[PDB]
Amino acid sequence: TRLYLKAEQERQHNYLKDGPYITAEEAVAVYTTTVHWLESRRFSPIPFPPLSYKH
Amino acid sequence: VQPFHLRGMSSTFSQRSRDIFD
Amino acid sequence: PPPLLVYKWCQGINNLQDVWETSEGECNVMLESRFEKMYEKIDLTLLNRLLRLIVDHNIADYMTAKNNVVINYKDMNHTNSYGIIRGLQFASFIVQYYGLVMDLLVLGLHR
Repeated sequence: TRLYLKAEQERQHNYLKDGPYITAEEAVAVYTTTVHWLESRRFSPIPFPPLSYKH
Repeated sequence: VQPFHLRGMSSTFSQRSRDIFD
Repeated sequence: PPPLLVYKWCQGINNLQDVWETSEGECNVMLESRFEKMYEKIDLTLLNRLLRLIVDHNIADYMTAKNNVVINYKDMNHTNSYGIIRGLQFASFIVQYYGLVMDLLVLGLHR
């Protein structure tokens, strides 16, 4: 448990040091892909429950 | 609204995050 | 139950249009695989941007904000910034939506 904690604390600091491992273009690709899929299905977003949803 | 901008980040990591996530 | 999933998968393999005919050199391929390190390689900012399309933005900020917290084991404290906290309550949603984003990459939009 202590060894895995020392590994996790090391890899999180390595992520904070080396920056994000994802590029911007792949993020734009998956974002526009999700946009095209959700606009293809006419998905209505989940609203916040205002005062009394009665469920 | 008013995007998240994780507690954490250093200077250059904030710069890279603002570059690739905006 | 998962054995009924296996039974319906076998029935779906059986009920295709001429699935076992190999007189003209056709082939059947069965791929099975696992997404390696699916739980540890979710960036939280990308998760928030993909999560703001389906819910209210305060809900997505609450779902992203819980993942950025300090994990403790009896002497050891470290903050979490990469990968989701898999033991949350609502985390069962997060794996099932993010993996949906994988289906648009593997299967393609048309199929």
